[PDB]
Amino acid sequence: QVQLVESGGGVVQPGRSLRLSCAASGFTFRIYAMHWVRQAPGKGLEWVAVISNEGTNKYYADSVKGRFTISRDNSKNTLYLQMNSLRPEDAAVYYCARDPSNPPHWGNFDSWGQGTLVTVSS
Amino acid sequence: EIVLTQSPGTLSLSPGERATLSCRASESVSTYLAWYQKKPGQAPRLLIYDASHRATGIPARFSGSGSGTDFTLTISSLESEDFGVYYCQQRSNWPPITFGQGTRLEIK
Amino acid sequence: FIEGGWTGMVDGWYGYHHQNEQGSGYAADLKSTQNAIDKITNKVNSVIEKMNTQFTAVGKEFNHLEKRIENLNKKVDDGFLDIWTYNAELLVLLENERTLDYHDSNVKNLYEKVRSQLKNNAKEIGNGCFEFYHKCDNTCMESVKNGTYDYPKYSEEAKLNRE
Amino acid sequence: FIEGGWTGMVDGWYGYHHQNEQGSGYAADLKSTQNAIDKITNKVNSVIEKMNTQFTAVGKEFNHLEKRIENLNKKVDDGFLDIWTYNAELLVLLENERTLDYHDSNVKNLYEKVRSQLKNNAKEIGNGCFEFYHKCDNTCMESVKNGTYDYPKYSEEAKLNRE
Amino acid sequence: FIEGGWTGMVDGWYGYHHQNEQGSGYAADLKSTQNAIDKITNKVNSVIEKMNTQFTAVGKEFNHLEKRIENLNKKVDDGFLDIWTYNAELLVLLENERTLDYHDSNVKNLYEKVRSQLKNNAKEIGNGCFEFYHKCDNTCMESVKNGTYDYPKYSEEAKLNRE
Amino acid sequence: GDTLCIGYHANNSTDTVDTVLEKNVTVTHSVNLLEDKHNGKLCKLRGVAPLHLGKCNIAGWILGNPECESLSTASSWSYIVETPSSDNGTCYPGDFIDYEELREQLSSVSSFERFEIFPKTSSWPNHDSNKGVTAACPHAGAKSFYKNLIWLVKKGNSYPKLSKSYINDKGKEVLVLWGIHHPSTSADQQSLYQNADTYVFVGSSRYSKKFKPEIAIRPKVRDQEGRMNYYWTLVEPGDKITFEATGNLVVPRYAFAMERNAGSGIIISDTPVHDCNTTCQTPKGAINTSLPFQNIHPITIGKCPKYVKSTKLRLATGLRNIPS
Amino acid sequence: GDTLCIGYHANNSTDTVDTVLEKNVTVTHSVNLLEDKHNGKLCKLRGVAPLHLGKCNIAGWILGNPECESLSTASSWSYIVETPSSDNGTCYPGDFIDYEELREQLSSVSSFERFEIFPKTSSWPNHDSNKGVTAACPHAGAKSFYKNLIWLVKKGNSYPKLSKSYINDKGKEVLVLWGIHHPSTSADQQSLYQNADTYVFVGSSRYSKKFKPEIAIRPKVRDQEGRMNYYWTLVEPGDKITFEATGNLVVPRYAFAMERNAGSGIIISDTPVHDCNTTCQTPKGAINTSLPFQNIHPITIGKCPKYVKSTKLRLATGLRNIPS
Amino acid sequence: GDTLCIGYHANNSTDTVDTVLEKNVTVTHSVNLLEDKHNGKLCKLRGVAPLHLGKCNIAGWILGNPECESLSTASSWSYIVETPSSDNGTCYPGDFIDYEELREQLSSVSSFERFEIFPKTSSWPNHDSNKGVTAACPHAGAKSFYKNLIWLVKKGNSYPKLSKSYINDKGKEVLVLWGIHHPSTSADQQSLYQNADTYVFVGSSRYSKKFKPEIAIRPKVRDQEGRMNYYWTLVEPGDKITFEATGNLVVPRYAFAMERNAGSGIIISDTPVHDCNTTCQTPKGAINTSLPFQNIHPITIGKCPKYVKSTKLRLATGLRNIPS
Ligand SMILES: *[C@@H]1O[C@H](CO)[C@@H](O[C@@H]2O[C@H](CO)[C@@H](O)[C@H](O)[C@H]2NC(C)=O)[C@H](O)[C@H]1NC(C)=O
Ligand SMILES: *[C@@H]1O[C@H](CO)[C@@H](O[C@@H]2O[C@H](CO)[C@@H](O)[C@H](O)[C@H]2NC(C)=O)[C@H](O)[C@H]1NC(C)=O
Ligand SMILES: *[C@@H]1O[C@H](CO)[C@@H](O[C@@H]2O[C@H](CO)[C@@H](O)[C@H](O)[C@H]2NC(C)=O)[C@H](O)[C@H]1NC(C)=O
Ligand SMILES: *[C@@H]1O[C@H](CO)[C@@H](O)[C@H](O)[C@H]1NC(C)=O
Ligand SMILES: *[C@@H]1O[C@H](CO)[C@@H](O)[C@H](O)[C@H]1NC(C)=O
Ligand SMILES: *[C@@H]1O[C@H](CO)[C@@H](O)[C@H](O)[C@H]1NC(C)=O
Ligand SMILES: *[C@@H]1O[C@H](CO)[C@@H](O)[C@H](O)[C@H]1NC(C)=O
Ligand SMILES: *[C@@H]1O[C@H](CO)[C@@H](O)[C@H](O)[C@H]1NC(C)=O
Ligand SMILES: *[C@@H]1O[C@H](CO)[C@@H](O)[C@H](O)[C@H]1NC(C)=O
Ligand SMILES: *[C@@H]1O[C@H](CO)[C@@H](O)[C@H](O)[C@H]1NC(C)=O
Ligand SMILES: *[C@@H]1O[C@H](CO)[C@@H](O)[C@H](O)[C@H]1NC(C)=O
Ligand SMILES: *[C@@H]1O[C@H](CO)[C@@H](O)[C@H](O)[C@H]1NC(C)=O
Ligand SMILES: *[C@@H]1O[C@H](CO)[C@@H](O)[C@H](O)[C@H]1NC(C)=O
Ligand SMILES: *[C@@H]1O[C@H](CO)[C@@H](O)[C@H](O)[C@H]1NC(C)=O
Ligand SMILES: *[C@@H]1O[C@H](CO)[C@@H](O)[C@H](O)[C@H]1NC(C)=O
Ligand SMILES: *[C@@H]1O[C@H](CO)[C@@H](O)[C@H](O)[C@H]1NC(C)=O
Ligand SMILES: *[C@@H]1O[C@H](CO)[C@@H](O)[C@H](O)[C@H]1NC(C)=O
Ligand SMILES: *[C@@H]1O[C@H](CO)[C@@H](O)[C@H](O)[C@H]1NC(C)=O
Repeated sequence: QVQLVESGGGVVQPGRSLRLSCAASGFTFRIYAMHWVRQAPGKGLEWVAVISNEGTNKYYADSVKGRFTISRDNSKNTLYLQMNSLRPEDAAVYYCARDPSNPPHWGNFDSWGQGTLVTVSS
Repeated sequence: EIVLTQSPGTLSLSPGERATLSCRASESVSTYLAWYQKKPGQAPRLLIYDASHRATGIPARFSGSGSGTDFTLTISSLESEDFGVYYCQQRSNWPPITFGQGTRLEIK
Repeated sequence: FIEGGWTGMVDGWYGYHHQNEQGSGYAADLKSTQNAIDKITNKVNSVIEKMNTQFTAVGKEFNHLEKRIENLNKKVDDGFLDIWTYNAELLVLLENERTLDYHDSNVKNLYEKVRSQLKNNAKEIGNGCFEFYHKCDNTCMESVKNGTYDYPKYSEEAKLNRE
Repeated sequence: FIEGGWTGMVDGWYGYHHQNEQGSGYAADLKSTQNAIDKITNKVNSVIEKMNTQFTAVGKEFNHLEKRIENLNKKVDDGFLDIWTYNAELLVLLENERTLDYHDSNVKNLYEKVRSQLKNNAKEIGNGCFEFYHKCDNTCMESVKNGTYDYPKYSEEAKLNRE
Repeated sequence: FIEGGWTGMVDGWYGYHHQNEQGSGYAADLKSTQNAIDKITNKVNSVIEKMNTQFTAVGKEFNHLEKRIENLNKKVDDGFLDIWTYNAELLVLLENERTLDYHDSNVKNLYEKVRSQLKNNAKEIGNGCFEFYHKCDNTCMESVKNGTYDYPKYSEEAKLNRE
Repeated sequence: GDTLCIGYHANNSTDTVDTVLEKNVTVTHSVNLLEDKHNGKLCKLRGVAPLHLGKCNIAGWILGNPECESLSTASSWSYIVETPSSDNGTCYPGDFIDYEELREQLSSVSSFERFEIFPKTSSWPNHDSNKGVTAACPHAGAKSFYKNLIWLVKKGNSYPKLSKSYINDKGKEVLVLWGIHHPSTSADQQSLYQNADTYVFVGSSRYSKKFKPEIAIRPKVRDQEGRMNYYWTLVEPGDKITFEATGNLVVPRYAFAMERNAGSGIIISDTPVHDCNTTCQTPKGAINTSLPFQNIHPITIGKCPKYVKSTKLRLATGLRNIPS
Repeated sequence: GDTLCIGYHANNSTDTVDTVLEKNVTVTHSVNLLEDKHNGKLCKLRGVAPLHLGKCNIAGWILGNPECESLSTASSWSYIVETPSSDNGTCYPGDFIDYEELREQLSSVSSFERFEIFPKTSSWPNHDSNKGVTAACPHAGAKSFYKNLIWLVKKGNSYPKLSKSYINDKGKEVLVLWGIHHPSTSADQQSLYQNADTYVFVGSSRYSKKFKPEIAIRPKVRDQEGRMNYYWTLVEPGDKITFEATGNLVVPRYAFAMERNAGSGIIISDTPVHDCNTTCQTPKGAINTSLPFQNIHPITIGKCPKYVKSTKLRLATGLRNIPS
Repeated sequence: GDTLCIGYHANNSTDTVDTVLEKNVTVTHSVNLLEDKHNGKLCKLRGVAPLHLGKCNIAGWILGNPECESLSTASSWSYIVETPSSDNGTCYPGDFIDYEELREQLSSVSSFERFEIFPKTSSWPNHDSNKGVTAACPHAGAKSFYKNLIWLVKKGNSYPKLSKSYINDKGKEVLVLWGIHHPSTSADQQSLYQNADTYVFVGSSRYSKKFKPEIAIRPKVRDQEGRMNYYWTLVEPGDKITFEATGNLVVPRYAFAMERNAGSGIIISDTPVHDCNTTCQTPKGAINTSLPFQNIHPITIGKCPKYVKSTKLRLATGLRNIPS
C-alpha cells in the first residue's frame, strides 16, 4: 500500500528556520507529484506547496510565498519543506499528500499522511 | 483565486437519513471539483473527485453533483462513521489551491 | 502519448492548458479549430452533396405471366441494394478512420509547432506539456499560442536554469 | 530509416534488440503487436462481413423473340460486373496502401516512445538504434521496454561519458 | 513549417537550396522525385487500368405498349449513372487527398532524413530548414545531399563556432 | 517554473461510431448519414396532389365502377394511391388486356379532363342503350353497369350493323376504353344481339383489331357465366377511331383527354393522404431529408435517397471522446 | 558495449500484394479476398436436393415424355439441374407457350405431388384414349404418347362434345397442362375426330381462351407434319377449370399440386450431384466460402459472393517483408 | 553563414482539383479522368463501317421501299444508323409484327447476301404478280410496291390455292419477310383474290401460324383504308418454310442470307458518317480515349468509358502549387 510518514515537527520561535520531511514507501516516488497541506487551529485546510515528480517547477501559497521552499530527494524517496522567518499564523499541523496524476491533471489528493504539528511560540 | 463558500456552516442531523452539503464557486470550475473528509485527529480522505467519480475504497453512499458554479455533495445513508468536518476542492484555476471554509457535520 | 481529452475545454476542438504563477485553465486555439471544423464540414458536405438522384419510381407491376421480368427487376433492385449497402458502410468506415487520423495529426502538428518554437527554453515532460525553465507570464504564454515567441529574450534565463 | 526487418523475431511483429554484456537477442513488444493484430483482423473482418447478400438467381432464360430483354439482362450483369470489379480492385489496393502506412506508423510510434523516453541519455546512431551513454544493464533494458526508464538515475553517468 | 514552393526549382518535385561563399542555387533530389513520379504514375494508371469495360450497347428500343420495360431499362441506366457518378467523384476526391498527403509526407521524410543526418552540427532556424554551424562548401553540401555526411569530422568546428 | 500543455476537447457524449481498425469508438460529435424517419403521410410530389382511389383500383376508376362514383377526378395528379384491401374493379369478370401498361401510363397526368366522347341520347337511335345492366355491378342494391361504358342491346328484335367514329381535334391524346362481351350460351347471344355469329372491329391509324366473341360455358364468377374483355387505345390528335360491330360491342360514352408526364408509380399503402409537400415519397410515409441514404422502404418515388440495408450510418465529425 | 535497437518482423513468405503506389510488393502475411476454388460438385441449397432431370429437360419431364419415366419424383427441390445435352422434350413437335416462365416458376417447390386429375378408365366413356399414340414419341420401339397427357380420338364413328371440369380443393395451386392438336390434312381431321370444324375452349376464374385449330401442311419434324401448341395455367385453391372442346383436345390426366418458392433458377451443367450442403451454387461446382468476391462463374444461385473478372484479390495483413 | 534549405516545386499553373477537405486546390500538375471531347463523326466500329440508311427506316430498307433503292448495301456492318428526320418506312399502312426484335436482330452482321428466294417470272404462273401496286408509296410518280414483296392478285378471274417452299441449304440463316393484306371492303376482297373467305398459312419447323384477314373500314392514312400486316422469321440451315394461301398473301421475293454478330444497336443521329476507326461510338460522335469516365452521351456502343454527370474529374498528380 501507500505510506507517508512525516517528521520534523516541533516547537520553534518566530523568526527562526525549521525543516520538515515526509518519508514515502510502497510506491515509486519519482513518478507522482507531491504536496503539502496545512490546517491552522480554528481555521480550515490551507494548501501550502507543490513539487513535481522530477522537482523542477514549484508553487507556494500567497501567504507563504518567498518564505517557503519545497524540495525532494527522489533517490532517498523523501519530500522536504523549508521555512525562513516564520509567522504566528504559520503554526498548523502539516500533511504531506500525493497527487495521483501529472502536470496535465494536477489537483486532488489521493493519499495522505499522519502529519506533524508545528507550534510557533515564544 | 476561485473562492469556495460552503453553506450551511454547520449541518446537524441524526444518523440514518439524507445529508446535503453545498459549496459555491465564484468562477465556473467546469467539473474539476472534489470533496474531502476530516475526522478529529485522523488524516483527510478523498471520497469523490471531478464531482462524479468516487475513489477506490470509498463507500457508494457518497455522491456529488454540480457543474460550473453550484456544487452539492449528497450522502445517501448517514452511518456512525460519517460524522466530521467536510471540505470542498477546486483545481481549475489554481496557482493557489483553495479549500472551502468547512461544514461541521455532527450528531443532533 | 496524450492520455485523455479535456472536458473543461469548450471554446474549441484544439487548444492549451496554461499554468503559471498568476493563472491556470484552458485557452482553445481558434484558428486550428476553425480550420478543422471547416475541413470536416466540407468533408460531410462533399459526401452528402455528390449524390444527385433523378426523379424516378422504383416499383414496377407485372402480372402472373411476367414472372421472369419481375425476377429481373427484383435482381436489379437487390444488386443496387447490395452495391449501395457495401459502398455506404465502407465509405463510413474509411472516412471515420480518415477523420480520426486527421484529428490525431492536428494534435501532433500543434505539438510540433509549439515544440519547434520553444526549442531549449522549455522541457518536454510528456503528455504534450512543456515545463518552462524561465519565467513566462500570461503575455509570454499567450504569445507562444499563436507563434510570436521571442526565444533570445528568455534564452539566457533558460540556460541559467537548466544547469 | 530502419532499412530491413529481422527474421529472428517469431512471436511479435514489433519489438526490440538489446545488446549488452550479458548477451543479446530479440524481444517482442507484445502490446503494440497485439494492438496491430487486433486492428488488422478487425479491418479484414470488416471487409468480409459487410457483404450482406441475399438469396438470388443471376441467370435468366429467354426465347428467340425476347432478344431485347436478354440484352437488357446482359447489360445489367455486365454493369454489375464492372462496378464490383472496379470497386473490389480499388478497395484492395487502397487498403493495402493503408495497411502498409499503418505498419510504418506503428514503427515510428514505437521509435518516438523510445526516443522521448531516453531523451539525452543515449545517442541517435540511426537504423532504429540507440546506444546508451551509460552502462544500461538488462534490468535497464526491460525498464526501457515496459516504459519505466529512470532518466535522472543515469543522467549523471550519461553526462560523464558524453564528453 | 514551409511557407511555399520555389519557382526556381524546375527539374524536380522535391529538392534543396544551398547557400555558401561559393554561391547559391537550387538542386532537386532526383531519387525521391523519381520515386514520387513512379508511384503517382502507378496510381493514375491504377485508377485508369482497372476499368475493364466489355463491348456493349446501352441503347434499347421499345414500342408504345412496352412502357414498363422501357422504364425498367431507364431505371437500370440511371442507377448505373448514379453509382458511377458517386464513386467517380468520391474516388477523385480521396485520391487528391491522398496525393497531397503523400507529397507532404515525402517533404517531411526528406526533412527528417536531413535532420537525422546533421544532428547537432546544424542550427534549425525555421522555414523548414537548417543553418550550418561550421563552414560547409559545395562538396560538404553535396555530401549532405548524398546521405553520407559523416558527423564527427565537423563536430569540433561546430562546437567551437556554436559558443 | 511554468507549464504549457497540448490537449483536445472532450464532451459527455456517448455517440459511438464504427471505424475500420476499431469498432464502437465514442466520439465528441457525429453526423448521421442515414435517414430512418418518415412523417407517416402521403404528401404531394412537386406540388401536385396524388390521386387516391380508396376502395377502388385503377380499372374500377377508369371503367366507372358503381362503387367509384363518389371519387373526385382532379385535373392533374402525381401518383396513384390504392388501398391494399381494394377489390372494386372489373365487376363483370374477364381479362383487362394490358392492365399494367395502362396503369404505367396513368401514373402521372399533367392535364386530365373527362368528356362525353359519344352522348347516350344522341349517338345510337337504332340501338338500345338502357337495358345494358347486370347483377355483377350493383348500385344501391339494384342492377347497374359501368359508368364509362354502354352495354348495347338489340332494339326490339334487331341489332343491325353499327358504325361510329370520333374525330380528335383538341390537341391532346384521348384514351378510349371499350369492351367485348362473351356470352356463355348461344341462347344468351340470341337474347342480347339475335345474330348467332357476330364480330367486333375497332380500328384507328395505329390500332386495328377484329374481335370475335367466344360462346362457351365458364366457371361462375360473381354470378356471371360469361366473360368480358376490356381493351384500351390512345388516340393521337388529328386522328380518328372507328367502332364497327354486328354485336357484342360495349362502347365508351366517356373518354379522357390526357397530357401525360413521365417517371411515376402506384403506391399500395394504408397511409392516409395529408396536405404536405415532399420531394420523396414512400408507402410507409414521405421522406424529407438531404442525407444520401435511407432505410425506410425500397420502393420510393421522387428524388429519393438510395435504399440501404444499414441500421446505423454515422459519420464521425469531432475527436475521440476520452474523458480522464 | 550497450545498445538498444528497435525493428520489425521479417519472414520467408514470398506472398506479394499490389498497392496503389507500388505493384508487386512482398508482405509477410496476407488474406485472400477472392474465392477461385470450388468443390466441382452440384450440392444442395438450404438442405434440399436439386431436381436432376438427366437427359430430359423441363418440358419433357413435366409433360411425361417416354424418355423421362426413369426419373425420380421428389416432393421438393432447391433448383433444377439441366445438362447441355438435354434434348428430350416435346417429342411431338410444336410450340410451348410461355415455356421459359414455366421453367421459372417450377425452379423451386415446397410440395410436389403428381395426382391423377382425370382418371383414364372412368372419366371419358364417350371417346377413345387407347388409339392416341404416335411414332414421334416411341417407347421401346412401340408407338406411345405422353404419360401426363392423353390424345383423345373418336370412339367408333362419333366424337361427342367434351365437357369436363375439375375443382381444386386441396389448398395448393394446381398446374394444369394440356395442348391443342393441329392435324396436317383434313383427312386426318376426319380420321381421328370425324368433325371437320372443331374448337377448344378452356376457362377458369381468371383464364379464358378459345382455340381454333389450324389445319395445313407444315415442314416435317420427327415424321410429323402437324404441331401441338402446349398450354398451361395455375388453378388457385377454391377455383375450378372447365375444359370444353368439339375436337382437337389433348386432355390432362396427371396434374401437380405445387407451392412456389421465390429466388431459384436453372443450372446448365454436366456436373454430377452429390450429398452435400452448400449456401452457394454454380454450374462449375459449389462455392463453399465466406469471402466477399468470387471469380468462378457469373451465373450463381444462393447466398453467393459478387462475381469479378480479376484473378488475384489479396489483402495484405502483415508488414513489408525485408529480410536483410 | 552557410545555409542549406529544403523546399519543393511551384509552377505558374492555374489547374485546380477538388479535395475532400478543401475545394479549388491549385496543383502544379494534374491529369484528367474525364473525356469531354468528340470528333462529331460516326466512325467505324472495329474497322467495319456502319449501315447508314439515310432518310429511310429499317422496315423500309428491309422490305424494299422505293425511296430506299439509292441506298448502298454492304456485306457486313457494325451498327445501324438512322436519322431523326427519317420518315420513310412501311409505306403502306399497317402493323409490322416484332419490329423492335427485327431491329435488334439486324444491328450487326458478319455476312449479308441478299438473294432472290422466289423468282418473279418462274414461281407463280397461276397467279398475277404484276398488278400488285398501289399509290400508298410511289416510285417517281408511278404506282409502285415493295422491292422485296410481291402483291399477288387474281390472274384474270382465277386465284387458285398457293403452295411454295424454299429449303435453306446454303449454310446460313435466311431471314424471310412476307406481308398479309387486309382489304377495306369485301368488294376489294373479291376484286383482288376472288374468294370471299381466305386464309394465309406460313409454316416452318418452329414457326407455324395460320392467318385470316380482317376486312373492315379503317381510318384513312396515305389514302388507304385497308391494312397490311408484315411478319418475319429466321430459317435455320437445313430447314424449309411453307407459304400456303388461298388469298391475302404478299409473298416474299428477295430474302436475306445472314450470320449475325450479337451485341450492337441502332444510332439515330443527324451526325454525318466519316472514314475512321474507333472503339467507342455515340450519337454525338466518336470517343477515342483510355480514360475510364466520359460525360458526352449516355447511349454508347463498344468499349466505352462510363457515363457520369460530373463536369470535371481532375486527378492531382503534382503538389500543392504555392508560388511565393
Ligand atoms: C366492391 O367491393 C366489395 C368488397 O370489397 C364487394 O362486396 C363483396 O361482394 C361479394 C360478392 O357478392 C361478397 O361475396 C362479399 O361478401 C362482399 N364483401 C363485402 C365486404 O360486402 C362488392 O361486390 C364490390 N362491388 C362491385 C361493383 O364490384
Ligand atoms: C431422346 O433423345 C435421343 C437422343 O438425344 C433420341 O434418339 C435419337 O432419335 C433419332 C430419331 O428417332 C435417331 O435418328 C437417333 O439415332 C437417336 N439417337 C440415339 C443415340 O438413340 C430419342 O429419339 C429421343 N426420344 C424422344 C421420345 O424424344
Ligand atoms: C418519304 O418521306 C417524305 C417525307 O420525309 C414523304 O413526303 C411527304 O409525303 C406525304 C404523303 O405522300 C405528303 O403529304 C407530304 O407533302 C410529303 N412531304 C414532302 C416534304 O415531300 C414521302 O412521301 C415519303 N415517301 C414514301 C415512299 O413513303
Ligand atoms: C497572432 O499572430 C500575430 C502575428 O502573425 C500577432 O500579431 C498576434 O498578436 C497573435 N495573436 C495572439 C492572440 O497571440
Ligand atoms: C515491466 O513492467 C512492470 C509493470 O508493467 C514494471 O513494474 C516492471 O518494472 C517492468 N520491468 C522492468 C525490468 O522494469
Ligand atoms: C553521391 O551519390 C552518387 C550516386 O550514388 C555517387 O556517385 C557519389 O559518389 C556520391 N557522393 C559522395 C561524396 O559520396
Ligand atoms: C452534457 O453537459 C451539458 C452541460 O455541460 C448538458 O447541457 C448536456 O445535457 C450534457 N449531455 C449529456 C448527454 O449528459
Ligand atoms: C458496441 O456496442 C454494441 C451495443 O452496445 C455492442 O454490442 C458491441 O459489442 C460494442 N462493440 C464492441 C467492439 O465492443
Ligand atoms: C405546397 O406547395 C404549394 C405550391 O405548389 C403551396 O401552395 C402549398 O402551400 C404547399 N404546402 C405545404 C404544406 O407546404
Ligand atoms: C424538411 O426538413 C427541413 C430541415 O431538415 C425543414 O427546414 C423543412 O421545413 C422540412 N420540410 C417539411 C415539408 O417539413
Ligand atoms: C518458410 O519456412 C517454414 C519453416 O519454418 C516452411 O514451413 C515454409 O514452407 C517456408 N516458406 C517458404 C515460402 O519458403
Ligand atoms: C509482379 O508480378 C507480375 C505478374 O507476375 C509481373 O508482371 C511483375 O513484373 C512483377 N513485379 C516485379 C517487380 O517483378
Ligand atoms: C444438410 O442439412 C440438413 C438439415 O439442414 C441435415 O439434416 C443434413 O444432414 C445435411 N447434410 C450434410 C451432408 O451435412
Ligand atoms: C464448407 O467449408 C467449411 C470451412 O470452410 C467446412 O467446415 C465445411 O465442412 C464445408 N462444407 C462442406 C459441405 O464440405
Ligand atoms: C508558365 O511559364 C512557362 C515558361 O517557362 C510558360 O511556357 C507557360 O506557358 C506558363 N504557363 C502559364 C499558364 O502561363
Ligand atoms: C472555385 O472557383 C469557381 C470559379 O472558378 C467558383 O465558382 C467556386 O465558388 C470556387 N470554389 C469555392 C469553394 O470558392
Ligand atoms: C482502321 O482500322 C482498321 C482495322 O481493321 C483498318 O482496316 C483501317 O484501314 C483503319 N482506318 C484508318 C483510317 O486508319
Ligand atoms: C487516339 O488518340 C491517341 C492520342 O491520344 C492517338 O495516338 C491514336 O492514334 C488515336 N486513335 C484513333 C483511332 O484516332
